[PDB]
Amino acid sequence: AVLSFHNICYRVKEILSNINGIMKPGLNAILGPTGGGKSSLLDVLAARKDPSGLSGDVLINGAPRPANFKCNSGYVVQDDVVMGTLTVRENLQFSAALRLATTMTNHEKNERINRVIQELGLDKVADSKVGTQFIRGVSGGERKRTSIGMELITDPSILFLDEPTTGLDSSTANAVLLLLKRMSKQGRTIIFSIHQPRYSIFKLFDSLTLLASGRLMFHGPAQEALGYFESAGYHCEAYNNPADFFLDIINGDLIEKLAEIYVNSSFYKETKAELHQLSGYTTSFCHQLRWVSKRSFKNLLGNPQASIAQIIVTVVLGLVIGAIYFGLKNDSTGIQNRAGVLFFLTTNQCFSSVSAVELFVVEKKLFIHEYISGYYRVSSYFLGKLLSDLLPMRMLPSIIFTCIVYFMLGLKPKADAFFVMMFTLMMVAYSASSMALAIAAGQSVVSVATLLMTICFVFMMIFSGLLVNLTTIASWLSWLQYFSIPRYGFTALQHNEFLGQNFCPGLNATGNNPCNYATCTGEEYLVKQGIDLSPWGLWKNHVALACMIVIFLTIAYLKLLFLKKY
Amino acid sequence: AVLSFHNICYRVKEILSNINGIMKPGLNAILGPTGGGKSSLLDVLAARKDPSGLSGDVLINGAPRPANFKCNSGYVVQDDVVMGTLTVRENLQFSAALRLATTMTNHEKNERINRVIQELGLDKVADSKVGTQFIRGVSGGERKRTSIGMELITDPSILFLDEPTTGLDSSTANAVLLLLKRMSKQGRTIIFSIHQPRYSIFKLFDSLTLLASGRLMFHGPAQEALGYFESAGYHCEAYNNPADFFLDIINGDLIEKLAEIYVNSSFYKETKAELHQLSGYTTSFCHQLRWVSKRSFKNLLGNPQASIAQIIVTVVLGLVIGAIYFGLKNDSTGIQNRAGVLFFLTTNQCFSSVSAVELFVVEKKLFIHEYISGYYRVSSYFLGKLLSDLLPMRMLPSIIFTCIVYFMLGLKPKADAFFVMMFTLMMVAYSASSMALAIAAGQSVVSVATLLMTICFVFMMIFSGLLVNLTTIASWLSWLQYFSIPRYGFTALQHNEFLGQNFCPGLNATGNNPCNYATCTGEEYLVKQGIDLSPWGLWKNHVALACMIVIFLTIAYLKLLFLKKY
Ligand SMILES: CCc1c2c(nc3ccc(O)cc13)-c1cc3c(c(=O)n1C2)COC(=O)[C@]3(O)CC
Ligand SMILES: CC(C)CCC[C@@H](C)[C@H]1CC[C@H]2[C@@H]3CC=C4C[C@@H](O)CC[C@]4(C)[C@H]3CC[C@]12C
Ligand SMILES: CC(C)CCC[C@@H](C)[C@H]1CC[C@H]2[C@@H]3CC=C4C[C@@H](O)CC[C@]4(C)[C@H]3CC[C@]12C
Repeated sequence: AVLSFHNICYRVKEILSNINGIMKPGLNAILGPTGGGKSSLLDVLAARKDPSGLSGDVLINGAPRPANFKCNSGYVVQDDVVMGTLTVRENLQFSAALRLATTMTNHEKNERINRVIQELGLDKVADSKVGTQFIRGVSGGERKRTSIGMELITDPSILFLDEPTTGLDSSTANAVLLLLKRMSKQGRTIIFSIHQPRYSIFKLFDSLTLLASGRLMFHGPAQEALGYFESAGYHCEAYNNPADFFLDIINGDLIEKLAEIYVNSSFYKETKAELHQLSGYTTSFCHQLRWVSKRSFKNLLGNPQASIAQIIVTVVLGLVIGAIYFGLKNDSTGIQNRAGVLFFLTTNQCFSSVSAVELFVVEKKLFIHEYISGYYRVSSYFLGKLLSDLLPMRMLPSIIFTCIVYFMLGLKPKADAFFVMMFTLMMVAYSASSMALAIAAGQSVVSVATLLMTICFVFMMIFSGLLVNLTTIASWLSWLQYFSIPRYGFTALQHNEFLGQNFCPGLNATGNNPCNYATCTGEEYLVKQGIDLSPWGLWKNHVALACMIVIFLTIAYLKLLFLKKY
Repeated sequence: AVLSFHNICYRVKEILSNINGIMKPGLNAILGPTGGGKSSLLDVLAARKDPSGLSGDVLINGAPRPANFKCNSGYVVQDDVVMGTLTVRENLQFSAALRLATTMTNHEKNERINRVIQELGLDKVADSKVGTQFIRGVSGGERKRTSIGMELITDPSILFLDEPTTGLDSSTANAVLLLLKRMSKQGRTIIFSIHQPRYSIFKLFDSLTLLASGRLMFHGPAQEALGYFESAGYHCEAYNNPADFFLDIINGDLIEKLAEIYVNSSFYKETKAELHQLSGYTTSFCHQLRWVSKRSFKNLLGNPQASIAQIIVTVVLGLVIGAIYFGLKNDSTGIQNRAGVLFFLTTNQCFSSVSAVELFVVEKKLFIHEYISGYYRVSSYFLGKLLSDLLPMRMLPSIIFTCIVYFMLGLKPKADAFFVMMFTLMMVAYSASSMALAIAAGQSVVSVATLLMTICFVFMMIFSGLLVNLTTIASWLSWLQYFSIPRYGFTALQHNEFLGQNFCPGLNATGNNPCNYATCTGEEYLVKQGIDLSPWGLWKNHVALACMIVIFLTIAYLKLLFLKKY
């Protein structure tokens, strides 16, 4: 299975102008600087770029590239897109779990996992965690092998590598490059964009194609490259590295004048003659939903440095709130006291979900690469992570909260009120996380995602039934009370709270009482806040919060789905 | 003026083990990998490392290095430590302004600024801004020249360069390296740690010293380097770069076995013979305070992208608060309304000073390099930046705040109360910025500095006279009300606010009124909050905030002063 390409015109400014040539089923390479069209060529030959600006055709052994070309052809990304806090065994099981289980059994596909672990030579650390900047594990030289080995389980005919020696301890860099020479013995087409090979792997090159500023310099084998520029006009004598002299022509010891000599060279004309003669999902839904939810859950308690950080600051917050309000009295200092704390617990939960923005952006390149390679549909990924790293995570600043705070105060001595308060505190937390997830899903940096959300949770903090008394502002702006998350929190936390008790000792003020502006009963206080006293009015917020969840989640589901993934 | 060095033993593990050798008043170089003792040698030869682990001696032309060796010897740092948003002219004026004005006039030192701009060749873009990742300006090839030219105004005998070709568009890299060859024609000792020269500047090397894993490989001139390893055992034939073959011996095509041949080589023995024969502030305070305050002030409105961002979100916040509370009534819904907003304005100002942590950490390497080179004392830098980027910056979320909010509510229709509220809102803002400055000065990353401070401004948010009613909690924890910034805000903002008005229409409740729990008068409300009613009790917070400022600023002044600056 060979690749070939003819007259590629690519506009965003034409970035890939006049590229054409063939490959060989061996070890191909893309050379040149990073400023040129070197990296942009390999993306278009791997169908990574969009076909909008594409004009030329890529012919694999004469046939055009089919729709599932990206399903069968692995593309190793430049950075470590391996999961850092996972075992290398189950790291390799994951990519095997979504591309292959349509027909074959589990114990049928187990053998090719054990096959690719030995031809990679990765049985040595096969039961170790990979390692990241947070936690250690397997060394960085074998992190690239895990990226390469991950894309070998489904059967490849072409294999791509995006800059495979970017900072790989060059004494260790050669071993993986010999392995690709060892991988090409089966017939794997290895097209990579290598960044400055010195001389060692430069003699083990089967074919090469050097580019500069969007212009083809030269295509040909490495044994034919040394005799080229000596017959072109710039000499490369002794103590002059070949792969670094070939870029010295565009340093200027002009930009197109070197590229013309290749047209009337004895390399390009016979590639045109062979170009002219060749010119004339897969896995079930519930199988996908399990496995991606298995990964992030294992990723969560594989690195429990930021998960248990939220638990401890919650348990210490609840004890501190419990130590502050250790027994709340029904005196005149009750209303300022119990509406104060029940304000605080919602707007904590609305604000402590600032750290829900790091859910789709710390693994965005883990999402774009795994979606476009064909692992799963988007709604499988999105439903997978929510019930794995938003549902069990944001369910315990809530049920851990009430049990440590409601018994240290004695808010309302019941069990339904203990069970409705526990319900709504996890309901705000699911909302304002998703609100923070809505305006942060499908972005690259967390920077403007935190600044935009935090200034949005201030206007929600104002309209919350505490700092305003919403009934008193004018109706041309009091419509903004509905566009606020913790108001639905604070109302629901108050409606189950002011129902039977009297903040008026020594007197009773039900219907016959003089001397108003008293606010003795809480039901008198609630109409000062204008809260309706119906039992519908309690659950009116929860459906309003539940419909706040759905519109915020599907706009996040839209934003990942309509993401420019090329 | 030549440098020499003998038997350097350096422990943190011995990192610089057995280094010795001489220099030449020309162009010296330090070679090897980044993993070795290459970068750590140049720091010790520039007196950048601490002399704690140092054992050997560095002899400059036989004399030991004096105390003000660092005053006369420039050290160019690896990254661009030039000020990005400043003009190249005034960028070069700055370093001239602090090292030279002790005797000579301003118009005497102006000539050497015009002298070093032409021998650098930087008159072409001399009136342009430098440029950063935020705003453009002079291209990145001439950013390194501005770092080099900055350390030339005071007269150098030795000049250091920390890795001067780290990503400098290698076609442009040669021009600055020829300039150092052109600079060495005067007699400037140029010792740099160059990272992988290919061949071009490798022939323009006067002396070189290659190191590996803390072991000296070889010291000598570049013309004597090519004949070394051919007479040592590993051959470097044609199409083999010399500077990359010299590191290939430690790749292994062992770690000390190559380093032994240098001991019985004809290079080291005659350097020992010459080593054995050589073996036997400045500127006023107020002149320093002006110039550093001129720099950051010019840096502030040189990049007014984040300065005017805070102004607009302030003016839009004040209009929104003004639109919400457009006329606050003296009904029963006054106390919840006016204590609500006056809670919000303090805890905004306490929280909106989260962005004061980026004051000593976005330019920390701009501080360590400029302190140790001898530009100023620390208290000059610390008093310089506060009245330039904390005092005029955090004075206008306050006086811009009251004028847009006090007239849209009519809080207390006076002019003293307008002038005490404007005073205290800038007093909280100066406090909680410095509180955020205290636990962030002298750190490298803003990450744990934001997480620690924001969870600290929650416990200050609770004990604030709103969510607690501080008089009702037990005295074993109510001592924590004093360790909270905006309580002093909220009390002082309330004491000038509840003094003459009555939230009790149709009745008067001064001393003769039945039907308690009424809170008609505000002075009755203040003793429900337990605020003392003395006019001392108003200003009691401001001195408590002013003494909060001093202890937080001098712990920041201590933290910069006792910083490990080696
Ligand atoms: C409810 C406690 C609470 C708050 C904030 N953050 C938290 C974070 C974690 C946590 O557990 C509890 C938090 C926060 C932030 C800000 C303001 C504010 O009132 N609060 C309150 C005012 O407005 C601002 O600009 C902003 O600084 C936004 C950055
Ligand atoms: C795109 C973003 C802003 C959508 C915001 C969602 C909010 C504004 C929408 C979604 C669901 C809606 C709520 C669902 C139904 C009810 C119950 C009714 O008795 C009061 C209005 C109320 C509470 C609606 C108010 C507006 C609402 C809360
Ligand atoms: C190291 C950090 C925690 C220091 C914190 C500064 C605070 C806690 C210190 C510094 C200055 C001190 C205040 C200065 C004087 C007064 C006025 C007095 O009538 C009440 C106590 C009060 C208000 C002090 C309380 C404690 C205080 C506020």
